[PDB]
Amino acid sequence: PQDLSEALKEATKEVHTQAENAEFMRNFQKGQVTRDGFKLVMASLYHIYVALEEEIERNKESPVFAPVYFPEELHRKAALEQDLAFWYGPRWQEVIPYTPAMQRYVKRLHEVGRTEPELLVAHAYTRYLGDLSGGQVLKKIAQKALDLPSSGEGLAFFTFPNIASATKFKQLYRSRMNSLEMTPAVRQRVIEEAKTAFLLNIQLFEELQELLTH
Amino acid sequence: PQDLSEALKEATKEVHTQAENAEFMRNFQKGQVTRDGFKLVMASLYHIYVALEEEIERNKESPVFAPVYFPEELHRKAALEQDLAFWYGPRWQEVIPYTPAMQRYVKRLHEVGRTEPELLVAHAYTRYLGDLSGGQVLKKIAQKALDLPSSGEGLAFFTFPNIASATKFKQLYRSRMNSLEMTPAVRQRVIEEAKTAFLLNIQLFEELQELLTH
Repeated sequence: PQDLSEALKEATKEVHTQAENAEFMRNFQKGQVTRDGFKLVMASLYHIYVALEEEIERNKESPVFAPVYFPEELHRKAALEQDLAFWYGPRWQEVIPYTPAMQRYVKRLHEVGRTEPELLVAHAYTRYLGDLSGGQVLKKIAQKALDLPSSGEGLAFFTFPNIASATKFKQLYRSRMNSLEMTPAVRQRVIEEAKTAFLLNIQLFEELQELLTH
Repeated sequence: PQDLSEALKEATKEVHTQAENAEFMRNFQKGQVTRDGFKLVMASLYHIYVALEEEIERNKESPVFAPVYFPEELHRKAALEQDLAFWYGPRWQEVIPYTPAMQRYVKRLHEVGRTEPELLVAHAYTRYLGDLSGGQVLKKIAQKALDLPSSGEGLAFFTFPNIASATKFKQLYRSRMNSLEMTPAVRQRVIEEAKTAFLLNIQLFEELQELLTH
């Protein structure tokens, strides 16, 4: 594939299925998800998005990332803050877990953002477009499996308010990715970094599943 | 009193009382409010907070507002975009109402922000401490009256996730308010703007009631 976006999709097809096959995620897909498991997933997201959005802000002007910079349409940090206040209560910042698997993911994000900005696009792609695509499917499953009350909160993360059409924004982002100018070498390190992104998610799923079976 | 915070709370005591008596807000207390009436309120808040917050960003560096600049703890724009996406849909931005009462409020905010930003503190105080202070009781009422689906969204506005204790934060804020430096003239106008702020709210409630009952 010549386009970076098409190259990413095909290069990450295997790990994507692997992330899909992970037990925690399999259980999820099969509506097998508990409150404790969901809390852990949300806590993970908060830490990952804080780190990712912190690095995007650091590189938003760089020509290696600027093209795919969409802060208003994609930022998730605030949505997660709102959500964790529901799941863990008002003192959530004090009690939310921060596991080694979460830290490994966060650590890589800062490294890329601070020493290999050119690769940041790989993580923003994996996270944003992934959470965007399978957003609804996972939300519907969760709300019907978590039997939530009606307090009007806890799932803001699954709704991107500043995006009218997912499909159409999905195409714009793909276009912007393809506009990125880079050496075939960098173009290859980015593809690699995308696979590393899934691997970091896969090991997170493995860890959370382990923490929940005691 | 000698303290700005004590002056504002005492100077706006009557306009506050009248604000709690405006028919619309009055019925909201009796747990009486429809989805349409609530949607109008949320729409109004989105507009007011967009204006207030963009003006707060303009003058955040100035000595007239910096002391009370608490972006993470208080921003509401994002929480309202999330809720409006739920109440109005993906195209909420293209269809929420923008009425005369909403506009007069927005107008004054930009006016103060552009010509007398030394008064913004009066608007930040009125809105933030006011919404934070009542946010919890209004939320339980909203829940009881609106019968929301169990989809975890639509009331994010009523929760300030980055504030563990409303009590402890209000203390620091009042403290930051009293550290504010200003001439007697300016201090008098700030006290006045706080009243103006309340009336802009009263004016909005009366307008909203007239749209719901004709």
